[PDB]
Amino acid sequence: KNPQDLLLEAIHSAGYSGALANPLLASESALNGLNGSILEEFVAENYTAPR
Amino acid sequence: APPLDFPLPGVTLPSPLPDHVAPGKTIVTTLPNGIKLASETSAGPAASIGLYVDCGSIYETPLTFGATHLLERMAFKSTRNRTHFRVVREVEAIGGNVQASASREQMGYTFDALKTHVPEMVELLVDCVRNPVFLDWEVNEQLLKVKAEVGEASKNPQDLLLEAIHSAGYSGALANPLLASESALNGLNGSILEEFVAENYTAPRIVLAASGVEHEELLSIAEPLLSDLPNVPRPEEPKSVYTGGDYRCHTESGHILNGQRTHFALAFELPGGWHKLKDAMVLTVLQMLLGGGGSFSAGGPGKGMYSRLYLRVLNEYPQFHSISAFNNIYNNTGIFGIQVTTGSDFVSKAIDITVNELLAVATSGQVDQVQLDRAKQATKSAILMNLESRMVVSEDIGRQVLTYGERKPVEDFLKAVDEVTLKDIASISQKLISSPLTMASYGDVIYVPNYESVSSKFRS
Amino acid sequence: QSFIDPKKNWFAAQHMKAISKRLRRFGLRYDDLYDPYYDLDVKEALNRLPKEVVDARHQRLKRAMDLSMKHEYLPEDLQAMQTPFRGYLQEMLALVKREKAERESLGGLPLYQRTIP
Amino acid sequence: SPPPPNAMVYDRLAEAVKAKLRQLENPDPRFLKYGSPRPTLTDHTRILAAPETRVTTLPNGLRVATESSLAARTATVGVWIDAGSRFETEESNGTAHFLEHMIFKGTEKRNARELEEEIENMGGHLNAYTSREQTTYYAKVADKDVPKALDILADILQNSRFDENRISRERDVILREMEEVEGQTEEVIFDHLHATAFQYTPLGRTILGPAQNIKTITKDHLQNYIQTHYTAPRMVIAASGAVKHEDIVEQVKKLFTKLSTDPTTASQLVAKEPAIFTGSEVRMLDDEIPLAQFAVAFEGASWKDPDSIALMVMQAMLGSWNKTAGGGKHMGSELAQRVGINEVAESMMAFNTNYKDTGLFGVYAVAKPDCLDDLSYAIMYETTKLAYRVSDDDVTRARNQLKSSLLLYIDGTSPVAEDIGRQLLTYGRRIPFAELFARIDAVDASTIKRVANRFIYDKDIAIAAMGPIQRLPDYNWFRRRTYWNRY
Amino acid sequence: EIPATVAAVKNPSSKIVYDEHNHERYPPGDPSKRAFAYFVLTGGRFVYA
Amino acid sequence: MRNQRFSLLKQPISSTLNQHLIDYPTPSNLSYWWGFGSLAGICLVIQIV
Ligand SMILES: [Zn+2]
Repeated sequence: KNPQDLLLEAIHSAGYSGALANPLLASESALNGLNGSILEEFVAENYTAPR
Repeated sequence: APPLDFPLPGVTLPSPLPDHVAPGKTIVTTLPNGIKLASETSAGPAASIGLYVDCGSIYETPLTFGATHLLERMAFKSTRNRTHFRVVREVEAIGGNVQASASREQMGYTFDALKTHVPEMVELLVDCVRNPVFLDWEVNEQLLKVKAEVGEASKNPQDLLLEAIHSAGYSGALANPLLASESALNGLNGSILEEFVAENYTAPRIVLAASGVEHEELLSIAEPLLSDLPNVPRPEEPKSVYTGGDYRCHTESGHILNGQRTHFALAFELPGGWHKLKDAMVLTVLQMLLGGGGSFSAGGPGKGMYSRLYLRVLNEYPQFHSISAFNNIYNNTGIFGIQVTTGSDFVSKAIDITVNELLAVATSGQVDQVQLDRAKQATKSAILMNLESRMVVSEDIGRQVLTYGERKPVEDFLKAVDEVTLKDIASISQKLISSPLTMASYGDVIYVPNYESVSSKFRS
Repeated sequence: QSFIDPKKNWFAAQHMKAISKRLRRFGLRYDDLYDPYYDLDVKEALNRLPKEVVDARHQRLKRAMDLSMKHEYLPEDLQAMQTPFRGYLQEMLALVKREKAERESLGGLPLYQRTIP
Repeated sequence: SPPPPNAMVYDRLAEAVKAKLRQLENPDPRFLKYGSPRPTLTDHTRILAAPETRVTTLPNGLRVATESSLAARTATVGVWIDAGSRFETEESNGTAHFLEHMIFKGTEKRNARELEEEIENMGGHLNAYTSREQTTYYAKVADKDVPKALDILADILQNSRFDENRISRERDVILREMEEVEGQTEEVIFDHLHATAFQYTPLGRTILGPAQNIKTITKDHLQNYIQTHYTAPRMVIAASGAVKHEDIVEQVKKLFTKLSTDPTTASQLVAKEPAIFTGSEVRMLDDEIPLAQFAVAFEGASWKDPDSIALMVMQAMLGSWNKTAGGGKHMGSELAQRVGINEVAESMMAFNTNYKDTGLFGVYAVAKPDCLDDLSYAIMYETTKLAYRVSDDDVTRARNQLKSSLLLYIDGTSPVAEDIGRQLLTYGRRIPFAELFARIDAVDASTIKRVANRFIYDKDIAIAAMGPIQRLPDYNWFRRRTYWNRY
Repeated sequence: EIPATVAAVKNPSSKIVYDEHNHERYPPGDPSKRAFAYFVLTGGRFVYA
Repeated sequence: MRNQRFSLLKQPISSTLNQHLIDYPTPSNLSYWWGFGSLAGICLVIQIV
């Protein structure tokens, strides 16, 4: 129901290869491998004092 | 009554048939309105009657999309003379079987029972096709089952792909979809089906074909019931052109995590399909020559364990799980290709391992003459063993008097497989790759190449 | 038979305008008096009818239950626009009953049964 | 000032329903001349002619049967053996299935690659299947390769070698064949049903065997199985198609010369270890599975029992309904009308299995977990009614359907030859089509009630169930409803 | 280590053992005691009448 | 509901008796000390009659 962020994400995956093609709002299967320990060590690695 | 190892006393036994019963020849009769009755006798106790119509999924303008997948579900139902309760009870009273199917160019309605019940079998088949009323409470309960099967079609990824190598690839009629989507099921009702049939089911497009019935019996029954359909001019046949095309759909969002894997395929084109007779039999030989399979099927000596795509792909690349050729011949155009599943981490070179094999047969010396003789023996027997059934026999008289106006004897099919040489395998497969590459994919689409990365590896 | 036709009989052409007079004041048709709770076959004849025809029946029935709570009638402008005896139900109900007499002479379980209270 | 009957949308949508119904009122009497919804019983004698089946018994005991059709261009020829999973000893329980997969791999004259190439160069096929009492090896060829096809079947049945490099590579084909038939759930229900109905008998074991037996089986065992069981009185050579009887007999008289000579028949092995039915149940509850599957079974008849034909007519009365079927709510069978009208299942099927001494008769169903009470009432109500109240149109329709389904199935050269070979092993003869039709229409409404009182009325049952089955009734509920305390 | 309920759906053995603390079983190959079970339940339904 | 009938004990005229006196779910390990409550309702009917 928002066909200008449907498209703006689709001008981003088709168009890049590596990091900038990672999707922002994710699909149904990657919501099934996520729990409270994935978030817990993603933050302990990426939330550091020089950032 | 005695136990079944001892014969029963008081029963009459018919006198048996000789050891050599002479086969019958197909008799074709054209009525003044344009309908064609075709009959052929047999040596079993059973008959098989079918009715075949020229209409299909290519006669669908944008107001009547999906209106032949629904005519297959509305097939043997209420008519002007019988309710749906009386049709079901009349077929079960004689122990018959009834069936229908729909194609992109052909509709077909069949019946089979014992040979005693031939006048019953004919007048129920003609009434259910010539006089259907379409009542809204019967159409609406069939639409609700088609709507609950378009809810999931994602469990057959070889008709998902085979439909996607047809829309991407054509422009006009042959790109009309067979099994339709959710929005064209909302504009369909009992009056769309009613005038789609009154326009497209005419006397010059109908053929009645029987197997195991004498020709003078089929004219005492079916002639006083079909002779008064009007003679109308046939329409102009719908046109399309073979363009190229790419298609891809990264799969539905729950199918992965060591799950979807990959399904891709390639395709080509070759201008005539059945009115250029000589060229189509070369490609059926080339299908059994290439062959291949899924290879974890455990049959026996048999299908494809000594084909090119078997002992040169899956016998040394274990990451493949399926590779096979496919042909979809129609009436003027045609399609030949190759369907592959592989792994997601083993994908782009599997396009490579695929394409060369299509390049290997384009070469004039890579194929043996001991490989050509195997594919020409395995093709003449597959035609001959399949024609033993009475149902394949009646289906052959139907779909050959809709394409040629006559039935070709099977001696002319075995004569022209003999002639194929090692250079017809090379020339027609060099006229195959002179056309643009149709590609389709499903599953993990991210790791695959793109159109011009592959299409310039052939010619153009 | 011969004692119910109003264009031959005189006492049936006065029984006809007595029910016609009494239906117009509530704005009802004669087929609105058929209850799907009385006869289970009337419930089936209404499911085979188009949605726009059944919706006009539910709105004539609500207008009339409102006039009898208030103890009044339709105003005589609206009473000249009323058509009782214009039917929508009798032909579909005869078809459902004809299909049930065929399923019983030939064997076969009934399609819907009444609950035992 | 009433509105005209085209002015309002609801008034002119109602004149179009009356015009759709006026074309259902004038039937054409020339389209109603031959068909009738009432079942009658008719005579099929004029069309029942067939070629002759010729049986010839060799002096070693081997039987050769043929049905010749000399206008064809193909043929089917094979060997039928009277041996299977029942004749093993639980330390050799997977042997007859392992020997099936290790017989296209041996042969001192032709190795695995040469044998596989001779068949494909001709354009032929070569199949095999095992059961609990019967084994088959057969080939489909063209009519000029019949002497080459019969040359291969005699050499792989007599001169096969089983080497250790081939044995151990088949132990990982079968151990992965087990894993895929653990997820079909119709072969899993019917395999737990046999293990609980025929417990402590040889008929209760499975065909593939336990997984510990498969990694132990060595050539020793494969060779005593092929010298105890594959003997000349227990073997039938059957051919059909473009073959001649006197030319096949002289080929088998010089090709089959070296098979074993033990004088033990199959009947001496069934009689010293018979099969006994037990009423019992198995229930496997999981609740993470979305659909539930179960089967309930009575004991049935053997092969040569005269009541076997009446248990096939009765199976056609219970019937079959599926959710994709075109019959819908209008089927002949009254169990299929109960399931179909109320939507209390996904699919329903009645079965009937015969064996040398026993059998099984019952119903298999698939349904949603909140429908299991009204489905189990309808199944038990209509099976028990066969012992009380049988209509005459029910049996005429179920006799017309069994006559037609047994003959519409014999279509081609390979259905003919498996009809000859399987019937010589179970009846000792091939029953002609006119006697078989004469035994079917000797089953009237009084015959139905007498066989129903012998097999169904007040008898034990066996149940096997799987899935979300907490709402399926228990054994005392089922056992009580095998009789009617009301008549 | 396989779960015990998983290793029982994968092995349909035909040697079933029941619980024999309250009831002992008739050995397999005996007729059913259905006729005896009816005649004990009649001589008490005599009494309630 | 269903579209046609079934067991007559699941009809509205006998639902309150079915779901509370026949099909009512009970713990399977109840002893004979759970029997004195219906015995006291018989003693009350004897005193009234
Ligand atoms: Zn196997």
